[PDB]
Amino acid sequence: DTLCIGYHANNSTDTVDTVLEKNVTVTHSVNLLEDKHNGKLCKLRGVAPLHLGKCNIAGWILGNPECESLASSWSYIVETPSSDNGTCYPGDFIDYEELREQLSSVSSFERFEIFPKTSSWPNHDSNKGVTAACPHAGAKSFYKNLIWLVKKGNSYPKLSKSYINDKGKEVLVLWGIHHPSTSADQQSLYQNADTYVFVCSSRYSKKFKPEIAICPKVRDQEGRMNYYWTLVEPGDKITFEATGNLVVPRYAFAMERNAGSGIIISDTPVHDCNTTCQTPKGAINTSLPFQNIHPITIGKCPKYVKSTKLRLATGLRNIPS
Amino acid sequence: PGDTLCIGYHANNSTDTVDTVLEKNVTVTHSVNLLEDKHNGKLCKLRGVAPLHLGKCNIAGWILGNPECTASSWSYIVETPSSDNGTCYPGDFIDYEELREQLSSVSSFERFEIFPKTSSWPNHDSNKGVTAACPHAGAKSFYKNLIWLVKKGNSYPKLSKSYINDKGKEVLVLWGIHHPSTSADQQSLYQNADTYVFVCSSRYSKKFKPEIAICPKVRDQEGRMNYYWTLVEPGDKITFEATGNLVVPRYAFAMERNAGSGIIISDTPVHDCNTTCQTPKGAINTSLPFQNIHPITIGKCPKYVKSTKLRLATGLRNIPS
Amino acid sequence: DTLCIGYHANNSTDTVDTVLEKNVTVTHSVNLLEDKHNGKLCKLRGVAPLHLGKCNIAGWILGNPECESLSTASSWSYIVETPSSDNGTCYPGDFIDYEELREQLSSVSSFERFEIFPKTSSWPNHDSNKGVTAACPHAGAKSFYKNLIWLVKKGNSYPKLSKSYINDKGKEVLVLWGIHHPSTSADQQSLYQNADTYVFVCSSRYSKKFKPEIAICPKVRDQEGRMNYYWTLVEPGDKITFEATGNLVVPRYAFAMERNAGSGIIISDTPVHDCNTTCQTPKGAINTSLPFQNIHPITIGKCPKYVKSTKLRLATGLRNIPS
Amino acid sequence: GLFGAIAGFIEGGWTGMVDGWYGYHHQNEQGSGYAADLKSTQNAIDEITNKVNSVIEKMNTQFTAVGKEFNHLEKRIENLNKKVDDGFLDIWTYNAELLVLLENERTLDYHDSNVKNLYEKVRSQLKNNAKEIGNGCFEFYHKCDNTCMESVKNGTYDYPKYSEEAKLNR
Amino acid sequence: GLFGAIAGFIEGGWTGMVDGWYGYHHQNEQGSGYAADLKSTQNAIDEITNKVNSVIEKMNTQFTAVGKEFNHLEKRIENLNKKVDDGFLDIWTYNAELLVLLENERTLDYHDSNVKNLYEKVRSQLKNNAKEIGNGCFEFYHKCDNTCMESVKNGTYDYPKYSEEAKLNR
Amino acid sequence: GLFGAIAGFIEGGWTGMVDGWYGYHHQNEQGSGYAADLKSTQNAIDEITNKVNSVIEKMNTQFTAVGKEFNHLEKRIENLNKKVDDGFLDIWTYNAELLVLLENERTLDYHDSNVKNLYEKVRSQLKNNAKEIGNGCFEFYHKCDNTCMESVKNGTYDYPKYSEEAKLN
Ligand SMILES: CC(=O)N[C@@H]1[C@@H](O)[C@H](O[C@@H]2O[C@H](CO)[C@H](O)[C@H](O[C@]3(C(=O)O)C[C@H](O)[C@@H](NC(C)=O)[C@H]([C@H](O)[C@H](O)CO)O3)[C@H]2O)[C@@H](CO)O[C@H]1O
Ligand SMILES: *[C@@H]1O[C@H](CO)[C@@H](O[C@@H]2O[C@H](CO)[C@@H](O)[C@H](O)[C@H]2NC(C)=O)[C@H](O)[C@H]1NC(C)=O
Ligand SMILES: *[C@@H]1O[C@H](CO)[C@@H](O[C@@H]2O[C@H](CO)[C@@H](O)[C@H](O)[C@H]2NC(C)=O)[C@H](O)[C@H]1NC(C)=O
Ligand SMILES: *[C@@H]1O[C@H](CO)[C@@H](O)[C@H](O)[C@H]1NC(C)=O
Ligand SMILES: *[C@@H]1O[C@H](CO)[C@@H](O)[C@H](O)[C@H]1NC(C)=O
Ligand SMILES: *[C@@H]1O[C@H](CO)[C@@H](O)[C@H](O)[C@H]1NC(C)=O
Repeated sequence: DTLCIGYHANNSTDTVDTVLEKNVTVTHSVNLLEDKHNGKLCKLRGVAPLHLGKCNIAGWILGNPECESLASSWSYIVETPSSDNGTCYPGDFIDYEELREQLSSVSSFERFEIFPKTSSWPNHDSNKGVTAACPHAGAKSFYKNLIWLVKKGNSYPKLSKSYINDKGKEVLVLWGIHHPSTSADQQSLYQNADTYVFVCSSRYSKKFKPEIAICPKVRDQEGRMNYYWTLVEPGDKITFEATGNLVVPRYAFAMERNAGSGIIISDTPVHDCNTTCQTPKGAINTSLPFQNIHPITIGKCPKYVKSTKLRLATGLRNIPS
Repeated sequence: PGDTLCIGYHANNSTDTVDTVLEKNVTVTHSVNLLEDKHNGKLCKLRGVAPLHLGKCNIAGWILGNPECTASSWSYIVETPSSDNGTCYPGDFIDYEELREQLSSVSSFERFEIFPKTSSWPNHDSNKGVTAACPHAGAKSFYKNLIWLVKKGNSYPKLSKSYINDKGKEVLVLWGIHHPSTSADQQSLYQNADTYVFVCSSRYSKKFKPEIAICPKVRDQEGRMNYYWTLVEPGDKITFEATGNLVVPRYAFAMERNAGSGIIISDTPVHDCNTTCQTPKGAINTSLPFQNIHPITIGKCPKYVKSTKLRLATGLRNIPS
Repeated sequence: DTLCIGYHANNSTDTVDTVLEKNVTVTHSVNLLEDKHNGKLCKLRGVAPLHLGKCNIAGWILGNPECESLSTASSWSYIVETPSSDNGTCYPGDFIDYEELREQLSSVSSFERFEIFPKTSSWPNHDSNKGVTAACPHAGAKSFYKNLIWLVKKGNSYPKLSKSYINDKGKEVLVLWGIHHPSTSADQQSLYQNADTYVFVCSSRYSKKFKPEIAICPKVRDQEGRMNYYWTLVEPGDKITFEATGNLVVPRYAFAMERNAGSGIIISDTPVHDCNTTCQTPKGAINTSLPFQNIHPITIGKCPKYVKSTKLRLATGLRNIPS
Repeated sequence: GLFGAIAGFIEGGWTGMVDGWYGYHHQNEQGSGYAADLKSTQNAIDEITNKVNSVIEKMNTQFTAVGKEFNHLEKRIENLNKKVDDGFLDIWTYNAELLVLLENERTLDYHDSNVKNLYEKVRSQLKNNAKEIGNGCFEFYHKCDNTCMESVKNGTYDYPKYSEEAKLNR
Repeated sequence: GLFGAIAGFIEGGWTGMVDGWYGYHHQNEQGSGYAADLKSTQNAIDEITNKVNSVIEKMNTQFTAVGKEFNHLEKRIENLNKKVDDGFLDIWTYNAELLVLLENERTLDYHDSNVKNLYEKVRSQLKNNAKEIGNGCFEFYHKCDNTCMESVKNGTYDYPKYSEEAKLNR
Repeated sequence: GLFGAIAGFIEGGWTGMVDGWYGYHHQNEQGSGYAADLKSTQNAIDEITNKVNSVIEKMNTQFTAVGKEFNHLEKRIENLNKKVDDGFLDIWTYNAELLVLLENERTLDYHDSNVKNLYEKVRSQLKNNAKEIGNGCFEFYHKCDNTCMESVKNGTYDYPKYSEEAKLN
């Protein structure tokens, strides 16, 4: 008569490493490394992203004619790696990264006409401000959100327009400063020759002088146009004053910025799915603590590691014999 | 019938529990907490040196000597969350966050009259430079550390003024540039109309020109005043030149900067206590490795964690039965 | 007749700590802490550093007369300045985005100096042969940066200048120039004739207008005037254009380069050697499989992690009980 | 292993014992076969589940974007950001790898401990009345029917009951 | 659990033994009572104290002012800074939580080991001069007065002295 | 120690046994001497070196240039950079220190375990034909020569072949 003490063994081939010995076959185990994703760009916090298609943020916020995309809210922004469509008229976009970052997630967004075109500029020409650098259906055109003002009937009066923010939230205001290639063009566009532009709120204040020189052609333009922006706080006023060279605001955006999100640049399609962790390669749906999909993630994510295998033993050494 | 000797372990009335990797809520006979969760609700000396407390003012107001606002050294700076505006005359304080950072902790700090008011400006008026934007006791006034020089008897000669740093330590120098709202104001203050200011040390060099414009009224000013600063190395010289629009240094500050600390913005009261770790909510006596009081700390602190309890078992499982 | 089961002991006095007990003598142990370096600056990833001698990055790149101008390898894995490197911007002024440039030059896989604007043929209407100064002395004589030319008026006029460079080099070209700010109006006229001047520099991406700022500043290397230095990278196929009516210190030599990723700048007297390393320290290179090191926090390469530990004795044998 | 039993003096495992992790193999008149000790098994199952859940659930991470965009004149800060990302990567990689190595050894010790404990629980009960024939087995010096076995497993083996018979077969 | 003594074959602890972690209860002709073993208790106290001080004192903290101030055009670097604080937050939270869970399990095992060793050290002395009656108790086959008891507690037990009397009561 | 052998019931070690970590000392009519157990010594060496190699090879770091240069007006980011380096310093210094303290304990316990399992291995062989005389020693209730003495060291000892001789002693 015998009584024996013993332990289980099964048909398992799963292997784990221990500190003392590598490749121990065990009866049961679990994976701690999430290595799957869904190859989709999905919603975050239930909120879809802003997909800009073939356009970049600059082209979209300025109103590049090529950028008639479609929301009042977004969790993050998506640009495609092949998104050229932005500053069609060449020049410097000041603090562009900062703006991109600050627009990365908004809880409320509203485009309004801050300086109505039909009524704001009686002493200036607001119809001839177009260029082949910014075509619309092959035709000369310009940013939809700004107006390139030029002299009217051989005169460019000193303009002075102020706007008071009665929106009850931050208003994003963008404008341009045009620099002709020649004194000849300066006179043709603005008459005056030696001009200035002044923008100031209660916070913001900067003076601009045209910088006239022949620069290397870009999209066939030897001239330059620099783009500027600011956020006018509720109740604050912003004032524009110019004697030439000012590319006035037409549309501005009232908004409530949301904590801080990010910008994904990927060809990965968007779908009607939901996630808590987003990767440029697809969403991660895991309860696991570690992940080796992508280091650049947005949301509440597992930690990125360069592990290929993170397998925890649960059972014991498998020795069927 | 036998005599007996039994081997056993301690139990007691202890209700302390701990978690282990294998089982939750295990009652143990003895334990210690690894998590510090208590603070003294006071702002104390760090390294035995008191913080600088700015009362109702902010660094700008304090350092410029705003009329509304004796420590030769401090370990950090405290501002209350509802501190008054430092700059009374509206404008931009250039590299403001940097200056704050660089003043966060100093040893040796001495305000001295760099350009004595009595003898420095024989050809300009150093009395009439007061303003409704910086009121004091029902009277127009101005910063105590600067002088708003204006023309004397319809003339504003070129001014040229230099200081050599013989303090044996860094000298902080602050000045202002005034940008009137109109040409009339320009001439009324400085006579000259087209002016410049130049400030250069061996390391610093900048030229300023007034940018006349009507900006939104702030404390009744449509004009603006920008504030600048630089740190003059020992033995170096700083020069000021101007034909108008220069708000000149009156008092400067000799200081030795420490590696630096930070600025605590809080209504928590300062007290004559000692600590090695300061929090905006209060000080913590660092013995333990971890701390859940506040992620923003100054000093030699325990690491911040999101933990509610880190109970370390010292004794054994408590089984009184 | 007895048989005993037992364990090893020896003469060793190696000691280790455990969570439970301190100074436990053991039979065998190993250190997990790398505390040795070789006391040399080595080739990283097979490539020598660029050692700047008595010059800093500014003096070297501008061609301070004391620096050795290429020469300079066509590649390097990092840069070494000595703590005593004295020769930089000999004519006093601001070097714009200097730290950015230093970082961007720290590691290069290709680097070639070439005469972007030949001294003799480029400036028919201006004087390209007088731009020297006591601030930048050489073999006991006034001199200047080798890679720039201080253009001055010819005879008694300074015609409007206009000159471009189109990048045919097949890779990024680093172009540097200066803007001179005389101490007085007298000097402005003495040098440039024109009293009110401007400089303009633009490419497809860069654009900046410069305006001379005449003032008498504190004397540095005998100069009350100032000279500010600027730079930009001209991508392949693009053109950079210079326009001036005075005050422009024109490029003479520029640099065709292919930059790598990271790397950094070591400032040290530690001798450079023909040794190879994967981890470099300002005080010597690290050669170790160990995961931790206490040599230096500032390292370049694939390095062990820096810790403040003094020893990290790992037990391999058992408690040593010779009794 | 640390406790000597598994892959030790108990050299191999029982595929036959499909009902649990640890158990017994009994043999006598009436029959024989494998039977897992459901008490120690379930206990071990609960405890290991808690282990696995601790490693997972103690990871509660902040909401973070990670990605940053810097221009051509922000190389230094672009590389600072890269150092942060890479520092976090080296830390979490080393930590995840070692956690698994270390805790895998612990888990194997744990199973070994559970078995050893079963084995000694039987040993302290039987004493004389049985032969410790090694390899994890005990040979009884007395007849041990089903309810006798069950008793040994249940920890209520009546030593005196079989004392007499036991001595005699010795 | 790991060593089988605590909450194992010795089912419960003793509120009556209030001067140590591990000790004995004796019962003889002269009387009965509790007595902590001072050797094993102090050694444990020393070692558990060393454990706590190690987890504490190995935390060399740098002087750091965590806080930073950024203006409205510095959100990218403000967010990098946030990423840094949040990265250390998750790293320290997870490791501290696991350190505690893991060291706690080790601490209990340590005590369980200490008790197990104490029991088997007595058992090795007494040999067959007493019977293991379970629950951590030995019942002597011979008379064991105070001095006899105290000699078992402090290792200086004289087995051959009671050999004769022992063999009788079996 | 955890397993109560090393510095436990086997009070001390043997300087005389130089060819291994664990082993035997025999003493019969013929002679005496020390002899390491090769199979248990080699496994421990296989496992300990694997433990050393694991702690080392799991550290596979990124190519990094740690240093940064910031000017006199970039103090904030310079201190941010400083907070990053110091944060990694504290994380790695702590982890390294505790890794060592904890694994050193485990290693010493590991040896303790190996010795105990070897002792209980031979006690499992000599069953009734020997007496545990303490301090890790067995005294044969019979007479054991060199050939027999090697049977116990290899796990081939023959109990029933001595059972009768020992029953009388
Ligand atoms: C062989 C020859 O002489 N060909 C010219 C041909 O170059 C010229 O085209 C004009 O070239 C000028 C440069 O000198 C500009 O590039 C003009 O482009 C536009 C533009 O599309 O951007 C035309 C546009 O209508 C203008 N918009 C406004 C609001 O004025 C702008 C604008 O003036 C500039 O961008 C400001 O710098 O320029 C381009 O038409 C044609 C046209 O006259 O004549 C040929 O003889
Ligand atoms: C001076 O201080 C006042 C507060 O005493 C500032 O008022 C705040 O303005 C900021 C935006 O600039 C808001 O974020 C706060 O909500 C305002 N406080 C409230 C509730 O009134 C004011 O901006 C400061 N003025 C100047 C000249 O800077
Ligand atoms: C390079 O640095 C050296 C010093 O290391 C400079 O040499 C000095 O130059 C001044 C000015 O002419 C002389 O008065 C000194 O006698 C020199 N000192 C030495 C050590 O010789 C030199 O000027 C620098 N050259 C450049 C172009 O920067
Ligand atoms: C404050 O504490 C520090 C040490 O922590 C000491 O140097 C200093 O003297 C103390 N001051 C007082 C008032 O105790
Ligand atoms: C690293 O060390 C090995 C010996 O451990 C030596 O042979 C080799 O040359 C060293 N490598 C370098 C490049 O320092
Ligand atoms: C198991 O033990 C319990 C007491 O713990 C007892 O009541 C029960 O009858 C036992 N079962 C068997 C089969 O002996």
